[PDB]
Amino acid sequence: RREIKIEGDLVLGGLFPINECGRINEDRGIQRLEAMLFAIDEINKDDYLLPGVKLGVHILDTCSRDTYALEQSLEFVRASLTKVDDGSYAIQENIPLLIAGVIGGSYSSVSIQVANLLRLFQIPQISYASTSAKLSDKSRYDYFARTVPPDFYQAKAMAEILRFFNWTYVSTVASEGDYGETGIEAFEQEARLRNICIATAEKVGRSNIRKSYDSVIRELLQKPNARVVVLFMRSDDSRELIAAASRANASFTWVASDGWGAQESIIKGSEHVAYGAITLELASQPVRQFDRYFQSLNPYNNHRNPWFRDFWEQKFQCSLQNKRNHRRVCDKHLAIDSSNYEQESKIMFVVNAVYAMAHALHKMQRTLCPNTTKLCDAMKILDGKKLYKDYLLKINFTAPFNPNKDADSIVKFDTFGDGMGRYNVFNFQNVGGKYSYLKVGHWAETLSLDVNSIHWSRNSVPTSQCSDPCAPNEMKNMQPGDVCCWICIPCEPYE
Amino acid sequence: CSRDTYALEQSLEFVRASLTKVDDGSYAIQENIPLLIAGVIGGSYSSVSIQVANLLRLFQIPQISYASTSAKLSDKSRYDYFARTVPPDFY
Ligand SMILES: *[C@@H]1O[C@H](CO)[C@@H](O[C@@H]2O[C@H](CO)[C@@H](O)[C@H](O)[C@H]2NC(C)=O)[C@H](O)[C@H]1NC(C)=O
Repeated sequence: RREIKIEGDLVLGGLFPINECGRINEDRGIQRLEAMLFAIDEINKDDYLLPGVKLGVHILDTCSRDTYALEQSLEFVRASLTKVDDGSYAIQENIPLLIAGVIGGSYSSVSIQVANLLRLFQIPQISYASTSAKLSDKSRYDYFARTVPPDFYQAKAMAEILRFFNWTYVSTVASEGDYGETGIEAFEQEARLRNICIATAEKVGRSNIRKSYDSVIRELLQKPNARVVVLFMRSDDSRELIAAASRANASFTWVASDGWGAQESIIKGSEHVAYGAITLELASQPVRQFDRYFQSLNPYNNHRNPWFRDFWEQKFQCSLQNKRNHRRVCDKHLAIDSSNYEQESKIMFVVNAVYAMAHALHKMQRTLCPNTTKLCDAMKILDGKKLYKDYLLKINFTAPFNPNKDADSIVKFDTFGDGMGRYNVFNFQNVGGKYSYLKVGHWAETLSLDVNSIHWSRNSVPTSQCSDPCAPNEMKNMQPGDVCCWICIPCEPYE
Repeated sequence: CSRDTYALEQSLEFVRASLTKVDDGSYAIQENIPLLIAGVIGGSYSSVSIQVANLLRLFQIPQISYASTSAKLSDKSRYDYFARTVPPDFY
């Protein structure tokens, strides 16, 4: 098992989808991990926020799998269990560092398992990308918080997106799991609220053979009238479904979600099959300081990561001197600046999370041990319950880069420990052949799309809507075998 | 102690064996090695049974109550590995 363990006065837990158990995640995982460690270094180098407290880290692979993430969550937990616990001469083995607070994120299912295992140890947990509405509940997940808004706000944004184009008749597909099911249920409720019908609902499983996805594709083609499919999937399932839909001679205008996000590697090599896609993302503002820090990184100056070598040899497809015969050997001048490095949108969220935790600790330090800037007897024992309930949940500090224009500088949690609901909408339009996303609008509660800048798939507004609003006042509506939508029959003038 | 927190600590005492094997002394590290529990009989007060069931769910260790009649434990979602020879409370 590969880990990161940097010791200090206090240590934060690190949960990321570094691997996909499979292959290394290139954007979601490693950029977020580097950002977290960068913020940790900034904390351990500054002088106004925990100056005398050196903040360490313990970061572990999740593989986007419940059982595996649970095993490294148990690795986090071992520290509190070993406290009550001998040896003939000296028994060290591994010394599990006492985690002050776990910055645990990635998908919703992993975060829910981590919250379940950490609630029993009253260890605070801050997420950065998990957005399931289930985690808003405090009955089972009281000690869970996150700087991202819950799922049902995103579902409401999706329903508004649908009703802006009058897409009354749409299909939808979600990933079989807690996140996909919960979010798609919320979005379907919003759709029935806005009188926006649905065609089909399909589930593919968090991990499945390439038999479910093509069946879902055939189901989506079983209703040609519905040119719009609402996709609410996790990132890996989105990748698999896009690959499957490209396998068949098919295309659509995919209404995507946060799991799709502004991700490029998900659609890698498959621009056409998802060209008119509409994707929502939790709006943010990237950090230039992290940009320069991350670009300054090299495998020679980065021994802090067990994966950075494999990350480099995957992203650039060139092997180091380890083998030198698989594909190629990296030149000595390889870099990141001009290369295809678009830092993930959800980086600053990650960073904010850590700082929130840091500030909480700072406030707790200013309360438990205000006489000195030390981890004295009052503070050397972590009061996770009190830390979470009195410092974490109530944290009101300006954004780390309020010098940059940010009306939403205040990181203010709701009563349930969630962030502001403020989203960006993207379409995968063409710019230069190797085209990418760019912002087509923003949303707080009222849409701000721009139809002109959409540049749709079939060079035209998708008319995924079914026949017409039947207007029974002049022609009544009937559903012979078409339960979804209606067909009009001109009512008699004498009836 | 008919308490959630104290029974939770002894539940940890149950649990602080699984993480031991996966975890190197100078000569030996063995004072009182806890044993992995094939199955836990834990019951009486409902809150205690719920907390112990939450802890055991993460370890697929079956837990059988003997008196906790709470219908909340009837929920097999978060109390999957739970069982009880006592009927639920709605009766
Ligand atoms: C969605 O449907 C509504 C009405 O059902 C459209 O609203 C009208 O559209 C006509 C042209 O089709 C305009 O002349 C009117 O100004 C609109 N009136 C009202 C009260 O809305 C709406 O345009 C449709 N949205 C899109 C993108 O086509």
